[PDB]
Amino acid sequence: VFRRFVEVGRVAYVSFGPHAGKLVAIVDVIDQNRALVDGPCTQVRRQAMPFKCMQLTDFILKFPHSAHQKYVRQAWQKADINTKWAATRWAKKIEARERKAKMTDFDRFKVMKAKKMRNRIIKNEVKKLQKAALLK
Amino acid sequence: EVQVLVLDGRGHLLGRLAAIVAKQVLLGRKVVVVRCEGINISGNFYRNKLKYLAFLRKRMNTNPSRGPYHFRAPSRIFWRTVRGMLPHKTKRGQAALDRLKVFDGIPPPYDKKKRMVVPAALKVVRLKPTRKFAYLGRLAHEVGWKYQAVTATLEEKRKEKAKIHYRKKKQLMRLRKQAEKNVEKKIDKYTEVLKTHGLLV
Amino acid sequence: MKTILSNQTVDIPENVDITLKGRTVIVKGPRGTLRRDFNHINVELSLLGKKKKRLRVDKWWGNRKELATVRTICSHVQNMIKGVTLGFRYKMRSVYAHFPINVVIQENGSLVEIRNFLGEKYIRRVRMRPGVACSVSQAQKDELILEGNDIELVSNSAALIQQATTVKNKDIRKFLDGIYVSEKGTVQQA
Amino acid sequence: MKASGTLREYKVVGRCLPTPKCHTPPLYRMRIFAPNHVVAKSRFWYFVSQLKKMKKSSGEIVYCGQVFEKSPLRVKNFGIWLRYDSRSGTHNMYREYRDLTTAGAVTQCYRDMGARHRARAHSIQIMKVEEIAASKCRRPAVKQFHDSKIKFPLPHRVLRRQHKPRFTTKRPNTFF
RNA sequence: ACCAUCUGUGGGAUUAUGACUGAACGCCUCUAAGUCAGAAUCCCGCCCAGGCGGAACGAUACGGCAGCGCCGCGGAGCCUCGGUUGGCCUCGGAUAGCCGGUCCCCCGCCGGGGUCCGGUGCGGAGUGCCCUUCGUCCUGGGAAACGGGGCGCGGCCGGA
RNA sequence: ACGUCGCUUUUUGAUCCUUCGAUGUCGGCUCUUCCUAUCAUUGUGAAGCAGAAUUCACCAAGCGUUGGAUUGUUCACCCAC
RNA sequence: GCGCUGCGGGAUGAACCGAACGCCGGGUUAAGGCGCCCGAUGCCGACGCUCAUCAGACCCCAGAAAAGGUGUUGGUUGAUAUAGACAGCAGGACGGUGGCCAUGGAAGUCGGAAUCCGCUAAGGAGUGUGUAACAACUCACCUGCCGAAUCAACUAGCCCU
RNA sequence: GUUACAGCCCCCCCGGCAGCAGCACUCGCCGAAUCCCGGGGCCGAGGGAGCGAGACCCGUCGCCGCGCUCUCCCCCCUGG
Ligand SMILES: COc1ccc(C[C@H]2NC[C@H](O)[C@H]2OC(C)=O)cc1
Ligand SMILES: [K+]
Ligand SMILES: [Mg+2]
Ligand SMILES: [Mg+2]
Ligand SMILES: [Mg+2]
Ligand SMILES: [Mg+2]
Ligand SMILES: [Mg+2]
Ligand SMILES: [Mg+2]
Ligand SMILES: [Mg+2]
Ligand SMILES: [Mg+2]
Ligand SMILES: [Mg+2]
Ligand SMILES: [Mg+2]
Ligand SMILES: [Mg+2]
Ligand SMILES: [Mg+2]
Ligand SMILES: [Mg+2]
Ligand SMILES: [Mg+2]
Ligand SMILES: [Mg+2]
Ligand SMILES: [Mg+2]
Ligand SMILES: [Mg+2]
Ligand SMILES: [Mg+2]
Ligand SMILES: [Mg+2]
Ligand SMILES: [Mg+2]
Ligand SMILES: [Mg+2]
Ligand SMILES: [Mg+2]
Ligand SMILES: [Mg+2]
Ligand SMILES: [Mg+2]
Ligand SMILES: [Mg+2]
Ligand SMILES: [Mg+2]
Ligand SMILES: [Mg+2]
Ligand SMILES: [Mg+2]
Ligand SMILES: [Mg+2]
Ligand SMILES: [Mg+2]
Ligand SMILES: [Mg+2]
Ligand SMILES: [Mg+2]
Ligand SMILES: [Mg+2]
Repeated sequence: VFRRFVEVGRVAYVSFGPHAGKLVAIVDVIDQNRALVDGPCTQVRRQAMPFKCMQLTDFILKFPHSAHQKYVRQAWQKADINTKWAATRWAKKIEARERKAKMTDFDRFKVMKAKKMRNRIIKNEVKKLQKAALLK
Repeated sequence: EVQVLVLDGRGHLLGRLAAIVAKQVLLGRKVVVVRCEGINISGNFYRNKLKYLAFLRKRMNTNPSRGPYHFRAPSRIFWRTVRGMLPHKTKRGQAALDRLKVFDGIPPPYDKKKRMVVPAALKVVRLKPTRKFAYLGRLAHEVGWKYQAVTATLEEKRKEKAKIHYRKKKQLMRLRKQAEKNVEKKIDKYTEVLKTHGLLV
Repeated sequence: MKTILSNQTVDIPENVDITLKGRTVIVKGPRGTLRRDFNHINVELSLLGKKKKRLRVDKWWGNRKELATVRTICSHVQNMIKGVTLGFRYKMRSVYAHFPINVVIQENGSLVEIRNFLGEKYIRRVRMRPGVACSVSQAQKDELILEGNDIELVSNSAALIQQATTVKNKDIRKFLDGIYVSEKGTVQQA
Repeated sequence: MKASGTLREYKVVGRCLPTPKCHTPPLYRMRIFAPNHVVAKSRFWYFVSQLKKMKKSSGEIVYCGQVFEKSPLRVKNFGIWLRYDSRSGTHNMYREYRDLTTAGAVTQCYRDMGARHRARAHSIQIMKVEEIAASKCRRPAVKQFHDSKIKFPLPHRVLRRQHKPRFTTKRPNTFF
């Protein structure tokens, strides 16, 4: 039933802590609680990091365990995780949250005017589909 | 936040939920707890049944009519748990206690309202999967609660009505997704504004 | 400690179909269908292979106790595979010193009436578990044949009969009277 | 001693004060795991007073410097030899830990002794700490991580942000 | 007045214990997960009382021009208690999993099941959604014209 | 058995903290409730348990535990059920 | 130190822990705490240990021992093992000799001492059942099938009796 | 089995070059080797400080740190 496994090369998204919001690659497993992570292209140096702050992604890199950061960086750039991650809905949901928290007072006014109008265009078309289905 | 906080009791731990509820009613915040029969208690059933039977043994010897009142209904058991967590011998505590309503099953008008959960008291969150737990409904039924079968019959009726309401919502939502695709050209520019500020993905 | 991984795999005969609905195991065979629910055990069940099927039970990070259920589930599944292919046949023998134990089967193997146990005028009405058929052996006297697909139902039905014929207030080392399970086997022989 | 926070490996060098009998007393080097250097020096005098007839009054801390990990980025299996006082008698144990550092493994040992044996820090004497090869590891709890291709999921992830929000209409998911 | 006479009761979960299936521990094992039988005990029923606890139903003040009820969100003014400063109109629930959408079979324009397709750090998202307040005038495009607003009217259906 | 670890406050001691501008003393009688370290009765396990009887142990205090001679008696002892 | 002394904590309390006191504001602490009563963890606290059908839960302090557990978790000392262990399923378990004394009986198996040798894969001066003594079964020991770890004793944490 | 179609470790080279308790949040003690700026809270006790003269509406006073003029040029901007 499981689909995402902790393994050498698995790319994880850091949820909280000093490196919150960054991707890392699992280089080695220390024990049941900690793993040796290394984000060379994401500005996270090699260090121990608990599994409690890691969210597994659907990305696996191919490098042997405890390899030097050079080989982790080569595999990271070879698969080009940075652009692939940005194309995912996971990252898009993240950036949407940043934009929403970044809305100025003027932006909130502009979004509301758009909501007063778009939801209203959708409402009429819903009512039309109500009536069309009723006759049919 | 809401004026009246309606909490589904199912899947929640009795003491954890009582602590959260007791604080809220002390801070104003009228609270309504429903499905008190669905409340869980940590530890195997027989241990918890022993605990409540030991509660039944506590009666004033000279006059049990004045002694502790053992309430059998899951609602009243939870209500008594909350009262233990309040200064109920002061006007402040009594006023706080009046702000709490407890119900077995979901009576009208709360059956047609959105019910909120408390993840800090949810059994799936607070208990390891290998620990035994007890259902307040079964525990109450075995200490003298008479209406386990009636509540179960009325809850099944309510669940039948709520599915018809949900099928209607899924039909309405399928139509609203259809509506957006039809008028996408007329709402394109408004969609971009929402996408620009993260209101849509 | 907590072991990282512990798995046991059970084979599946070509004539048996197993489907999984989460931790619910549905086993279908020539003799019928058996369903078991394993929601009380936190394990991962997977089906492997296409030409020949294979069920695997996975347990990650379990303690000594959680580790023990891995073989328990596998044994239960193998019993279900046995039930739908060959079935279960629990043979009971009636032992009596003086008073013969008279067993009459009613409601097509669903009710077993036991008479003259120890000379008592009390008739024992023992109701078989659903899906379990009791019959009186024709080859050999004083023998009952319990047949069913679920080892647990067939064996519990035999247990109900065995504890029905219980000697009380007497030295049970003597007074070895009752109906006892003598043989555990299968309706079909492989 | 109180095993406060994470421990630090201190190299403490000491000697007796020069006397007319001995103008050049020998120097003694000890590895001390203490929260700070003040505790490290105090533990040094406790140990050399038991091994030699050397006290703080007649002795001298020649050097006390922290020993940094020489491979903090490499996971290592550490074997620790220790003796501690239980409620009835004294026992020598050998324990294995995996850690990025020698001092973090020693700190794990103090937590483990506190957990599995209710052993306070003051009752524990660490004798020998050294990195051991994987083939020389004895404890199955450590040996199971010696897999070139180790794979495991994270099942039943429990919600930790249980009060943000405190009330919600969504029941939390544990399968991620 | 046992100094006459009549009447005194049914369930449930279970204890001890005995077991089933079954690992731990290739065997074994009543136990670890799961399951069964089980008693003057326990809990309830029967029975006694009936909450600063409810329910349903009846009748509701006349020769005085009186008392009252209901409507007309009828007209004001009075005394008195104050809190609050948008709404959410709802699947069931799972958690070693879940959610949504379709092409076929059977329950009878339903619903269920089997495929298939998507989503899943939940975006068909409560970290959410809805609504929105300065008013008006002139005036042009959009959107709408299947339109809004009226204890305006009457009727019907659903909800115990 | 030799040893040895405990529990109870149903005996007696030890102590003298409370009460000497006063807490009515023994026993019975009457009456209620409670404890279990269970005599009986319900369910059971064990025996040097064939049956009957008996003994040991478990769940268990729901229910019951009487009529008299002598004695102020508590306590004893006997008669009888 | 109390008495002669309030105050914070220990629910409560003459003596404990902190601290001793004019009437106040702000700041900070001690001992002690921060689920709710009840100020403060509403930290995405760290690492384990523990399931109790009498769990446990904070100086004084307000309940328990010897003894035991194949519960579980560590740790110590040994032993066997890919020349095949452990478990399970099967065969052998021999001759001197019925070793000596003693005993009515004592032939491995009532008792006390000796406890050795051709014969192999092994077989003992026998781990038990058994006989008046025998016999017989059986055990260690060893072999066939099997194919990775396993066995024994002890120790101390929580829990249980 | 020992680099191959991956890598790991150790020893030799002033091993080099950035950088340096990193601004890649891996792991410290510090400031005569330390300065600047900002925000919240609570407060405003006192009341003849005058060596100056004959103090006259009036103690803008003491200590401390500064700036301009009684020297003269030059530059920039809108006499300052
Ligand atoms: C030897 O038996 C007795 C001795 C003395 C007392 C009386 C005392 N008991 C408690 C009081 O101090 C006093 O009561 C009164 C009212 O004086 C009773 C029995
Ligand atoms: K007196
Ligand atoms: Mg009662
Ligand atoms: Mg009652
Ligand atoms: Mg008998
Ligand atoms: Mg029998
Ligand atoms: Mg260890
Ligand atoms: Mg909230
Ligand atoms: Mg009468
Ligand atoms: Mg029953
Ligand atoms: Mg069995
Ligand atoms: Mg049992
Ligand atoms: Mg039962
Ligand atoms: Mg107002
Ligand atoms: Mg004795
Ligand atoms: Mg006295
Ligand atoms: Mg008096
Ligand atoms: Mg008096
Ligand atoms: Mg009196
Ligand atoms: Mg008398
Ligand atoms: Mg007892
Ligand atoms: Mg009684
Ligand atoms: Mg007399
Ligand atoms: Mg005095
Ligand atoms: Mg004094
Ligand atoms: Mg004092
Ligand atoms: Mg105090
Ligand atoms: Mg106290
Ligand atoms: Mg203050
Ligand atoms: Mg403190
Ligand atoms: Mg407190
Ligand atoms: Mg608080
Ligand atoms: Mg132990
Ligand atoms: Mg105990
Ligand atoms: Mg002033």
